[PDB]
Amino acid sequence: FQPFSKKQLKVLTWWRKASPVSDKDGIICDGSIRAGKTIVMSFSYVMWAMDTFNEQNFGMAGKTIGALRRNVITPLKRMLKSRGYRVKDHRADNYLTITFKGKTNYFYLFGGKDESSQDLIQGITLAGMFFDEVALMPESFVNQATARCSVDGAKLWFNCNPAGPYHWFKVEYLDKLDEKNLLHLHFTMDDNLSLSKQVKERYQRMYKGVFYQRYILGLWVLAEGIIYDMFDQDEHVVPTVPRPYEKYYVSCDYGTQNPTTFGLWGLYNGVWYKVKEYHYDGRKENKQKTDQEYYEDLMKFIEDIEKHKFKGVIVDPSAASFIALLRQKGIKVIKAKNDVLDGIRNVATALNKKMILYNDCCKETFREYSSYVWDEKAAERGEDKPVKQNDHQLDADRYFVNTILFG
Ligand SMILES: [Cl-]
Ligand SMILES: [Cl-]
Repeated sequence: FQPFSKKQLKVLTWWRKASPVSDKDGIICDGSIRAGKTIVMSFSYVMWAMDTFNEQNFGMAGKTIGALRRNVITPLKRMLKSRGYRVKDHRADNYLTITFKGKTNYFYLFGGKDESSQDLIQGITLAGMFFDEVALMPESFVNQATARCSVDGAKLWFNCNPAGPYHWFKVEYLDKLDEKNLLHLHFTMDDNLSLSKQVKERYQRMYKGVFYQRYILGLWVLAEGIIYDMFDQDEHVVPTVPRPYEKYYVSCDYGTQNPTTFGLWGLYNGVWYKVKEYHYDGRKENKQKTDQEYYEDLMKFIEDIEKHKFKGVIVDPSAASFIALLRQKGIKVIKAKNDVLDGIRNVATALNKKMILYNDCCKETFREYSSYVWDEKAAERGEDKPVKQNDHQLDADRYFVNTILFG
């Protein structure tokens, strides 16, 4: 059947006249991943909007519009259409026209990426606003978007996973629930009735440490100390011996004034192996290399592998000139998105499931693993980010894991 839990049904009904909490100005759902909160939240938003207004404008925001469409709008579309709603997607325009029982409203899509994101939601007048991944958004974009919700009866809807305790959304919204007159429902995987006791426990084994506390337990816990505290040389390091690899990639972090790194990654029996590393530090050497010199080193680095098994070079986005040279030379290139927090989370998960393993010649990588830490002072201000020192192999690994194994 795939039935809804008690907590999911509250998301669907809170706003109705029969509900005790219908006068609340909005809702916040936070907590764990895979909790079946995102799709009910979005469905309930459209349902509430279509039932309460006609010919109004409504907002929907993600970290980017692309992500919003992937995470919410596409599954929301399919689900809306199956229960008698109709949808038109004005692609470039970035809004939807939704129709139900002779009523029509307009749903505008936004991205809340940076301090300029606030400038794109100044004109429009709104009867509601929905934020997916609000803990990934700037406070300024959310202050504006909420200020554009001027129509009488307007409600605010927030969906997120936890960040740190000092994060603005925890401090200004979740700790001020009665002040803002919002409802709050906290989800864990127990609220998702379609997951067995086995599958829930499998998801539990994908996370340890801070990311386990946030994405499984749903706790707003501070990031502190070693980032990859699940990395373990008893489990993640293997001998440097030949294996019959079926597929290869190279991942690259670029530096002229910082080190440049290559990692050769090789697939064997379901696991991607870091076969070796290249580590050129121009500062230590007292000699900087050019794009051409690094191209030459990269050709040496991949000499002894069959060209039909090499699937390309994953490159740090800022190395645009280097990418042009590689394409000019016939080398396939994939630009890494460089989504930092999601990449770090995904590297951690790759280690926990042993999706990756390292040859013991990757000695520079291992030195970075032992030193790569969270920015302590930033975390205590609400900003989760690494201290960007001795992370040149680790950034390349992240590009590889995040581009090929996730995404
Ligand atoms: Cl969800
Ligand atoms: Cl979030």
